[PDB]
Amino acid sequence: SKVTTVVATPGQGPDRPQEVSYTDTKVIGNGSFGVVYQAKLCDSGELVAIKKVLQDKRFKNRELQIMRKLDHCNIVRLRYFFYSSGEKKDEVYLNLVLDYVPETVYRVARHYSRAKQTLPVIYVKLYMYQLFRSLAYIHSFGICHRDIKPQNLLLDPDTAVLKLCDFGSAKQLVRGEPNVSYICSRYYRAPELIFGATDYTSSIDVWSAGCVLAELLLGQPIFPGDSGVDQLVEIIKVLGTPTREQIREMNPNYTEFKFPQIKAHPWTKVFRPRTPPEAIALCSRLLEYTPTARLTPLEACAHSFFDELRDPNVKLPNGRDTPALFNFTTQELSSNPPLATILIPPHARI
Amino acid sequence: SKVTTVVATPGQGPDRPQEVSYTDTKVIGNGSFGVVYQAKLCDSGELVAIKKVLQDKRFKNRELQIMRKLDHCNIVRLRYFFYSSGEKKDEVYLNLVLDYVPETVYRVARHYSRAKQTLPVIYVKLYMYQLFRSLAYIHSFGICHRDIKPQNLLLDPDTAVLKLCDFGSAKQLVRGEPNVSYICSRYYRAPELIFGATDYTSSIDVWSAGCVLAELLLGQPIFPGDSGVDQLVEIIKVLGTPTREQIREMNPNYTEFKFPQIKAHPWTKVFRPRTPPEAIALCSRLLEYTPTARLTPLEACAHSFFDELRDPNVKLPNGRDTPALFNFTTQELSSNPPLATILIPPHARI
Ligand SMILES: CN1CCN(S(=O)(=O)c2ccc(-c3cnc(N)c(C(=O)Nc4cccnc4)n3)cc2)CC1
Ligand SMILES: CN1CCN(S(=O)(=O)c2ccc(-c3cnc(N)c(C(=O)Nc4cccnc4)n3)cc2)CC1
Repeated sequence: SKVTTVVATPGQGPDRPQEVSYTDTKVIGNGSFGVVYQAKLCDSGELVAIKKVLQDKRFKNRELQIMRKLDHCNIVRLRYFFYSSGEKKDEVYLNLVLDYVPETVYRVARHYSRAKQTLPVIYVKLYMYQLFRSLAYIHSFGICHRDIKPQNLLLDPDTAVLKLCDFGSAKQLVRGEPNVSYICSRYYRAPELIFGATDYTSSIDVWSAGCVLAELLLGQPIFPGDSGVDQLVEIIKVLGTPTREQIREMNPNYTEFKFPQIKAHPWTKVFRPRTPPEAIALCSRLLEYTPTARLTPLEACAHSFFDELRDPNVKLPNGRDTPALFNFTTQELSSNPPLATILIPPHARI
Repeated sequence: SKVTTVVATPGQGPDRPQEVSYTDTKVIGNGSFGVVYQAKLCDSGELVAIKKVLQDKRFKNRELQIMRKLDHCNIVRLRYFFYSSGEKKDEVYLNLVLDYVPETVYRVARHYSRAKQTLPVIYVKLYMYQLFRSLAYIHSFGICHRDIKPQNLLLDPDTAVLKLCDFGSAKQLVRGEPNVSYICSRYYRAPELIFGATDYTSSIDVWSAGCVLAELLLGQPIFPGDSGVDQLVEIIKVLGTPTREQIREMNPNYTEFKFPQIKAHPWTKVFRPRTPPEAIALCSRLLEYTPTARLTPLEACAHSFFDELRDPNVKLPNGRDTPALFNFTTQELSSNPPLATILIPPHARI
């Protein structure tokens, strides 16, 4: 087809530009950010995604700087980057050449919902564990994704590999530095975000990941609503009314404003009867009002819900082996090095 | 048919309870709030809506107190109210017996977009004018609806009467008193709300009203997005980048956080070519970054876009007369009494 040849800089490593030739340029996404294309590397025959955003003349691209720092099996890799012409004349465009992962947790969960089915629990375990590994990794650099939602979780249906994507909202969170509260998509926003907190931490991603878990288990979003108000009612219905101190922890200025008094609903009454107790236990520990009381991504990987993945004889339903699960680095283990005793099972050590 | 007899207090006037009998109970809606039923009054045959919410007696219902004050032709009337049960031998429900209006702006606008059509501008004029009258009225009492959206705008398809509903988020806004920023539904939220302002005014309803106008004209929401971030990009694309003073006016603490540089897009380039210049002019004056620069509901009623409604020969497409449009009260006119010279046309009710 129509072959495009560009001189791109590799994402990581030495700044040694390379001629990158690609064909079959189709559009796979549009949004506020710009456009995401799919293309085939002429060379390898390999599929890649090209995220084309507009170059802000004032400052360096925040997403590019973040992408460049990262190398994880559960995060979409920045292969190359280059500058181009774009849609608007006399305007500069940044092109991020990324890994292409064919499906999204959103499309997959939606097939199941439409077919009146739930995603088999083994997939919920595989997908969730991989999400927490990606979060453990980025969090270790002080980076918060800030937009964890099923649409941002890519899947390879054959390998059962999950890859986090969209670093457009990602930011390095520094204690004492304030941050915008209007980030994060509806249904997945932590209560602190709803209350307009600007002092929130990376625990917002853990809340969001818990909302993904509960949705994969329920077959629909756990906390829906078209306003913060409706979302808060759904949270209160499940978690009970937040205490004076719980509210103080999220946003302090919001301690006076009153909410309806609903009793702490049992999580066992939330999900269907054949739901594993460990799935429920995980939810309750991820979906906490107090941001400091939520599990960390690395502590969630070590949870009993993921024990099946740590079994030596664990196999995918298609007969294939499970993907990489125990190749933890010192960087990803940094928040709690002693967790490796659980994380890396005896079989992975041999 | 089950006949239910209750002892209910009339919405307005003397607190003199009476026996109200109704039949043909049917659920018309479910939400965070509770349930909305449709029923028929035995003695009149009149269809009514019953909004049933759980009431904790450790406070008086805010919506009920607001409803009881209100009496406007473009607002759903509280006919009666009463207490009953539904779920538990302690659980007490407040029941609000309201006017039943058969359709919604949401459902009407959706027929047209599925049909690849726009709502004829006469209906846009009739529906919008009536919405602004309802807003002029409530605002005169210091009450802000706080949830203006097509689903909360009811229509009678035969009379072309619009009635505002859902006072569940409504609040009397007192200057200096802070308010929650998590009110108002996605697409319709004023930028100040997105920025987490707690010092916002009734001008949030005017922003929301403008979003409804632009949607009725476009055939789709003007500022979509699943996050505040995406919504803000859509606003910036249309209104241009907000100046530091414009940002200061909305929420002051967010003056430091930077946005992409988009040039002020012409409002004429936003809508289809056969859009009336007065419709676009109205939008530009409703959809202002500066809350104090937005038209007031009463000033919007007097805009050139609504002139056709003030014509003595205007008639509905079905051959019927236009509904009540000029029965303004001193209460309704209080924000600007001289506006009545435009508002009440020469031919109006003698
Ligand atoms: C060709 N088809 C298009 C329809 N889909 S989809 O909507 O399920 C889908 C959409 C995007 C991707 C994808 C693949 N690789 C990527 N690397 C990215 C990506 O980085 N996306 C992204 C999106 C928003 C902001 N930033 C980045 N997306 C995969 C499937 C199936 C495939
Ligand atoms: C059988 N159909 C049900 C589907 N619709 S609808 O969705 O278009 C519709 C929904 C609600 C009403 C309605 C009528 N009168 C009311 N008075 C209320 C009302 O007060 N609603 C409300 C909603 C949320 C919170 N508080 C109040 N709603 C009318 C049509 C048409 C008729």
